[PDB]
Amino acid sequence: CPLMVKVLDAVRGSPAINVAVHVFRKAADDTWEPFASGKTSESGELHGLTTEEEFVEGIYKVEIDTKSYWKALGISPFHEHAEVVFTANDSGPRRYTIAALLSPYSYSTTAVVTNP
Amino acid sequence: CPLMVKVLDAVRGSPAINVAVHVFRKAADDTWEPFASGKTSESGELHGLTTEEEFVEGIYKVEIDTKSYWKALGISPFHEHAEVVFTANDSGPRRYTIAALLSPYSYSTTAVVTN
Amino acid sequence: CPLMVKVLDAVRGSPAINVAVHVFRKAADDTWEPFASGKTSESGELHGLTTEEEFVEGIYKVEIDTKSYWKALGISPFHEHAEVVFTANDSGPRRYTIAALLSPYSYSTTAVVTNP
Amino acid sequence: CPLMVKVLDAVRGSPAINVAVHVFRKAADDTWEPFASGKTSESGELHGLTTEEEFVEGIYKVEIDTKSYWKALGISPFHEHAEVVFTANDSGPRRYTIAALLSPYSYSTTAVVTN
Ligand SMILES: Cc1ccc(Nc2c(F)cccc2Cl)c(CC(=O)O)c1
Ligand SMILES: Cc1ccc(Nc2c(F)cccc2Cl)c(CC(=O)O)c1
Repeated sequence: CPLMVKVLDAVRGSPAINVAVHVFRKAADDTWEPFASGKTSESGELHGLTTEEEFVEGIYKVEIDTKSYWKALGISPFHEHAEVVFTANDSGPRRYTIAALLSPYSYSTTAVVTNP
Repeated sequence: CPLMVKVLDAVRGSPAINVAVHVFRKAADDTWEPFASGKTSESGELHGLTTEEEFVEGIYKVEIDTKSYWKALGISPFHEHAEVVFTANDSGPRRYTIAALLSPYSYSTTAVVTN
Repeated sequence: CPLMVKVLDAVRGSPAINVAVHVFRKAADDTWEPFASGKTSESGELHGLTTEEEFVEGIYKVEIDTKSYWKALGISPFHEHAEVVFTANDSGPRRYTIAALLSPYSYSTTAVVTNP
Repeated sequence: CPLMVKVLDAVRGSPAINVAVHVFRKAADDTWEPFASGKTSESGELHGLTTEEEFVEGIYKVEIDTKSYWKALGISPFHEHAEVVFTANDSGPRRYTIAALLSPYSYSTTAVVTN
C-alpha cells in the first residue's frame, strides 16, 4: 500500500487502536476533498487507505482523530487532532508511512517515505 | 501573552528563526478565520500573537510554515507545514506555549499550558 | 522476538539503516553486562537481538550508535548515542519494540510494549 | 549559564517540575564522573548547573530521573531515566539547552545550541 498510517500511544506504550484517520486531498480549487479514511487496527496500523492508482500526486492531509482517542481513555488532550499535510508523489510514486506518536499534550508525526 | 509559539530546528539544534506562523480561529461555519501571525524571532519564539482579551475559548489552528523554513536551508521537507489544532480551554488562568520541534521528515508539537 | 529496535532517520524520512545497537543488562553488582548487539536492517529494524529465554527480568540499556550513523552521512550530530534504559519483564514477559526517531540534534525513543 | 536542562511533561502539558537531573563528565577511564545536578524548577528548567570555566569540552551525560517523576504522578513509566549523552564542542561561543519532552513510554530530547 502506498499510504500507511501508524499511531502509537506514548502514555501506554501501545499501538493506538481504533483511532480514526481521515485523508483529504487538495482539489484544484484549494478545497480539501475527502480522499480516504479508516481506523487503526489492533497493531495501531491503518493499511489499505488507498491504492497506487488512486494515490496520485497532490497535497494530502491526514487528520488523525487523536482527541476521540484520548477522550475514550478519559484524558482531555490538548490537540483536536494530529495532522499531516504533505505533497505526495512529486518525483514519482512513493510508499508513505505516517507514524504519529501521541501524548495528551504532544504528538509527533513522522514520515517514512520509501521508493517502491 | 496568552499564546506563544516556539519553533526549534532539530537538524541544526537551533531556534528555527523567521518561521512564519499563522493562527486561525475556527469560525461558526467550520472555516478557519485568520486571527494572528508572525515570524519566529532569533530565539525561535513568536510572542505577542494575541492578548488575553482576544484569546477567547475556541478552536485554534496554528500553522507553522515548516516547508519554507526547510527550503531556506536547502533541505527537502516532508510536510507542507506543521498544523497545531487545539481548543483554548480557558478554565484559567492559562498561558499556552506551543513548541514545535522540526525535522525535515518529522515534527513534534507540544503544548506547555501553565498558570 | 521479545526485543526489537527500530530506528528512523527524521531528516531523510527513511529507516536508519546499519545503525549499531548495543544492549546491556544491569548485573547484580550494578555494572552493565553486554547483553546483545546488532545492526538495523534495510527496514531500520533490528530483530533477533535476544530470545524469550535469554531476555529475563532486569534493567536493560539499549545504546543506539546514532553518532556513527549521522557521521557516515556527513552530519555532526549532538548526541553520542540514543539510549533507552528500562526495566524489562517486571510483571512477566513482554514484547518490546524500541523506536528511535533520529535528528542530528534531537531524538525520541518510544517503547511499544505488548503482551505476547 | 552554558548548560540548561528543560523538562516538559507531554501528558499534562506542563513543565516537569522537581525532576532530578544529574550531569556527568566522561572520565579518562571511560567512567562517568558526577559533575552537576539539580531539580527542575517550577518552569521545568534547571539553571546554574555549571559555569563557562567548568564546562570544558568533553563527553557529558545528562541523566534525567524521569522514572521518579512519573511515579510521583502515579503513571507507570517505561524508562528508568532519560539519558542525554553528548560532546560539548566548544567551537564557540556555545549555550546548550537540553529539552526533554517526557511521556510515560516515550521521550524526546533536543539540544538547542546557540551563540
Ligand atoms: C517504516 C516504519 C517506521 C517507523 C515505525 N515505527 C515508529 C516510528 F517511526 C515512530 C514512532 C513509533 C514507531 Cl513504532 C514503524 C513501525 C515499527 O516500529 O514496527 C515502521
Ligand atoms: C531555547 C529553547 C528551546 C526549546 C524550548 N522549549 C521546548 C519546549 F517548551 C517543549 C519541548 C521542546 C522544547 Cl525545545 C525552550 C523553552 C520555551 O520557550 O518553551 C527554549
